[PDB]
This record gives sequence, C-alpha cells and structure tokens, in this order.
Amino acid sequence: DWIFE
Amino acid sequence: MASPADIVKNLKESMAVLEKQDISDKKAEKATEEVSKNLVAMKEILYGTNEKEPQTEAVAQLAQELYNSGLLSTLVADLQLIDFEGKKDVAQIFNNILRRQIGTRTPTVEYICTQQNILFMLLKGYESPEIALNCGIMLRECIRHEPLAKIILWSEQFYDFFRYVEMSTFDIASDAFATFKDLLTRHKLLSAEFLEQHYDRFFSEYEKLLHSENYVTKRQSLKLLGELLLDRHNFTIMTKYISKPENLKLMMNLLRDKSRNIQFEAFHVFKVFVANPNKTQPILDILLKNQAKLIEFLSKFQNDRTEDEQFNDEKTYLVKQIRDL
Amino acid sequence: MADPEELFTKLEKIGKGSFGEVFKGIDNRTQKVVAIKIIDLEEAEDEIEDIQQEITVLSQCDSPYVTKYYGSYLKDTKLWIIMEYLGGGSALDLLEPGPLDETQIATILREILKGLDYLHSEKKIHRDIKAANVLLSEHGEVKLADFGVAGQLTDTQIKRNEFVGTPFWMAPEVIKQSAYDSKADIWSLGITAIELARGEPPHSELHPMKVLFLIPKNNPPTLEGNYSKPLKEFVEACLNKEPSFRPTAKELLKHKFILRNAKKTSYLTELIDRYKRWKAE
Ligand SMILES: Nc1ncnc2c1ncn2[C@@H]1O[C@H](COP(=O)(O)OP(=O)(O)O)[C@@H](O)[C@H]1O
Ligand SMILES: [Mn+2]
Repeated sequence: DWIFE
Repeated sequence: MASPADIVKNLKESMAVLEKQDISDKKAEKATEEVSKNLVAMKEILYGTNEKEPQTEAVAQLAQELYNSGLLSTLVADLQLIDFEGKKDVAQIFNNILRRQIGTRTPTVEYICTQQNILFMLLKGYESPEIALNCGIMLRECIRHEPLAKIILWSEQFYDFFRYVEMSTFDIASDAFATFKDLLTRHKLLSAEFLEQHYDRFFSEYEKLLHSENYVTKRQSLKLLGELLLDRHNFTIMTKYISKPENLKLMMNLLRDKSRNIQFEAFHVFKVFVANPNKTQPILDILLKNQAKLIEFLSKFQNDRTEDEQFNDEKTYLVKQIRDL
Repeated sequence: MADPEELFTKLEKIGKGSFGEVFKGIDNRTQKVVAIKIIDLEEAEDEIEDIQQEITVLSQCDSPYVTKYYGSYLKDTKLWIIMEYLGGGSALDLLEPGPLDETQIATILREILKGLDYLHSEKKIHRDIKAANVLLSEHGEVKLADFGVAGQLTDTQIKRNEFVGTPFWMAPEVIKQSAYDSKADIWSLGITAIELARGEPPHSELHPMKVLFLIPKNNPPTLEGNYSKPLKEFVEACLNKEPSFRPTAKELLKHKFILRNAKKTSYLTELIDRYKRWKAE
C-alpha cells in the first residue's frame, strides 16, 4: 500500500 | 362548453375545498374529480388535441389568469392533495408556460422572480415522498433559466442537497442528485462563480459524498467531481483543489477501492494532479515518495479496458510523468 | 439504506435477460407477490443514469396495460427493481406448444394497442415491442414490459436519433438512425402480429448483421399463408416503410381485424393451461 507517510 | 379562464376560477375553487378539514364523502370526492377535469381542460389549452393551440385566446388569457390568480403557487403548495395523473398534468402545465416566450422575454421567469417562494416550495418538495419526483421535474425546468438557477444556487437552501442526495429512497435520492448536477453544470459562468466563492464550505461538504455508504452516491459524486475540475470555466477551482495533499491522498486511495468503476472515476481526478505544471510542495512529496510503486500500479491498472483509446493514452502519459521529476 | 433482502423474500428465478435476472418474491411488509428484477450496477455499465431511466419511465405510467412499478432498493451494488408480478408468462412462451387463432391474435393486439395508446399520448416510446415483452397475468390480462430502452419525447426534441431495439423487430428508420417517433412502435407491432401468427418474425433464420442491411433496403414483409385478409392488410398498415403513413395506436384499435374477434380477456386462460401442461410433458 501507499506511503502515507 | 369550453371557457377560457373560468377554468382557472374552477381549479382555484376546487383546490380550496380539498384543503379544508373533513368532508370525506360526496364533496371531498366530487372536488377531487373537478380538479382532474380542469387540469385536463387546462392542459389542452396549451397543447390542444388535433387543433393548434391558439397563440392568443389560449396562452395569454390562460397565462395572464394564471399569474393574477396565483394558481401556479396553489398547485405547487398543494401538489400533495391532487391525484396521480393530476400531479403529472400540473407539472406539464407548469413546464409549458415557464417555457413560454413572448418576444425575447420569458414572462413566467419574470413572475417567479417576484414569487420566489414557488422555487423554494418545489425544492422543499424532496422531503415529501408522494411529490418528490414531481417537484424534481418542475424544479429542473425552472433551473433551465439562469435567473432561477441563480436564486436556488445562491440560497443557503442549496446545501440541503447534501441531505437529499442521501435519502433512504433510491429513486428520490437519485433525482435529487440530477437537479444538483444540473445546477452546478448548466450555467457554466454562474456555477463557476458560486464554486469560486463558496469553495471552502462547498468542498468540505462534497467530500462527505465521496465517502458515502451508498455506492451510487459515491460513484456519481466522484464522476461529477472529475467533470467539474476538468472543466475550462473552473480553472481557478481546479488549481486550489489539486494543491492540497489531503486531496491527492483521497484520490490515490480511491484508485485502490473495492469497486473498479470507482477506481476508474478516481483516475480522472488523480489524472490532473500529475498533468499539473505548477505543482506544490507536498504534491511532489507524495508523488516522488510513491513514485515507482505508482509506475508499477499504473501499468497493471485496468488493462481490460482496451475498447477505450484515450484511457490507454493517458496511462502512458501518467507513467511518463511519474518518471520525470 | 433499507435492506431489500430483509423486507422482501425472493423465490423462483422467474426469468433472466439483458440487464440482470428476475425473481418471483414476496413483500414481507404486506404479503403481496411481486416480481423482482436485480441489476448489478457494477457489471452493467450501460451508463448509469441511463440505467435509472427504465425506472423513471416505468414509474410514471399508471395503466393496466403496463407492468406496475412498486419501487427500487439499493444493496451494495445490486439494484432491486420491484415490480408487479405476472403469472401466465410471455406471449412468446404461450406460442411455444403450437399456433393460435385469429381471436387470440386479435385480442392480444387489442390489449397491446391499449398501452401503446397510454404511452404515446403522453409522448413515450417503448422501442422494444415483441411477443417476448408482452407478459400475461394468471387471469390472462395482457401487459407491456421491459423498456428497458423506452424513450421520453419532450416538446423540444420531438423526433428521436438513437440506436436501439432488437434487430428483427426494428423499424427501417431506427436502423438507419434517422428521425423517428412513436410510429416506430407501430412498425414493431406489425412484426409482432406476424410473430403471433407464423410463430416467428421476418427473416428468423438470417443473421442479425444481414437483416440490418435488409430491413432498410428491402420491401416491407407480408403475412403469407392461410390467414384472413382483415389482417394481411392490417399488418400492411403497420409495415410501411414510410412512418407518417403508418396508422396511430388509436385508429388501429378501430381496424377491422381487432373487432373479429375482440373477445374479452380471461378467455386466454386456455393458453396458459395449454402451456402449463405442455411444459411438464
Ligand atoms: N413482472 C414480471 N412478471 C413475471 N415475469 C417477469 C416480470 N418481469 C420480468 N419477467 C420475466 O423476465 C423476462 C425478461 O425480462 P426483461 O424485463 O425483458 O429483462 P431484460 O431487459 O434483461 O431482457 C420476461 O420474459 C419474463 O419472463
Ligand atoms: Mn425483455
């Protein structure tokens, strides 16, 4: 999954 | 017989019966039959079976007596008490005369401008199931004309739409959304202005839609957003939108959503954060940080959509950009 | 909100076509038998508001010649169109054991022309007229269904410029994507009459892509066989390559053929037994 953050 | 505006006097009188207390025998039922016949009588003044509508003794005497009698309000204010085919006919009448031009003037738009409460009664109609869909038809015709569009849009009562597109009843909630889409997209300049000025509280409210439990609400709201940002008239609204990291982060999560149709719509919003020449500081911070995981994402994203040209060109445009910082 | 699966109990899959599937079912809250149509909005992608238009059109009608609409519910991605249940099956179902006499044919076409009249008078087109879409009730009442692809005609945008219907039943102008109105529905009725007679339409054996070149170039089709001249020149009223020269739904009700024999309904309850036996055979 995305880098948030 | 065939009268000209004794029809207006009849309607007005019968509606008066239908709105008083009890009498639920003989007279209640005989008043309901009278409203039916006259809405028909009236409906065929304007359309007129196998004989043209008389651009004189028809429309004007009828249009004139509709304004002077305030019958147009009484029918919207009491739309409830009328019967099924009745409400269908009322709405068709209302639409016909609101379209009526004499010269370059639309007399009804002028009348409503001074009887503004008619628009507010229609809008408020969404909260009464028996009439919600009729009021939608009529309201949406009003909206066709900018003065009235303006009246509703700039009113505080427009933010009631964020409840209406969210009802319980799917038919009604969907219709609410139709009107609410019509407002924000038809009179481009009008709505570009509204969005520029009300930005903060509008989009704070629009964001709740993008998180809906209702699938249709979410998918359609998201689809619309993309239309609004990508519009030419809304340049300024767009720039502000694509400067906020919270916005990018939402889109990117919507790229990875349970629904592939919602991911698809998220794409057309996400699309413009990247195509944007003048990016801001935490924009790049998230893109470059999530570079490559994105270039990998984009390639393996909705490839089964080859009946679609642009989409596949935009994907190859986006990976080109996320590999070019 | 409002969970259908709680306040409706779905029973036997009653059909399954284009959009989704239909189920028999019960309204737990009232104990009415309803038909339930369920469309997966996620798979669908006709459009989406274009989908919701089958509800809009259907929900505005209030006729005994059109399937009543009761409501719609949303459950995750599946949309439940709840509508009035009809037992006796399609006209096409009923034609399956074997042919039908000119009384049956006429009374059916009578019942359909009522409805075709309800629709057109308030400026609505069905556009998908065929024996398949004409459902019957257990009482043998005849009602219009699907649409599906029913258009609305406003006071502006009178004619229509779209691309719908099923290929054998389409009216020359619809295939050519020219301008058309309710007269297209009258064409399709013509071919429905032939279907009710010869059990199948003009060029049943041909390929879809053929008959889309055929229908516009060629002459109108005719009732060929042992069938009374009242109808041969009835269908010829409808099947006329020129729209405006096609009758209205109103006068076709006056036409000689309907009136021999315009026997009342319920006298078709034969056909449904006739079909109920043929099926279990
Ligand atoms: N109200 C109903 N009562 C009984 N059967 C129905 C009803 N609605 C649909 N059906 C069944 O479903 C079949 C196809 O439905 P239709 O509305 O044409 O769906 P589609 O557009 O997917 O073809 C009909 O031929 C009929 O057999
Ligand atoms: Mn069908």
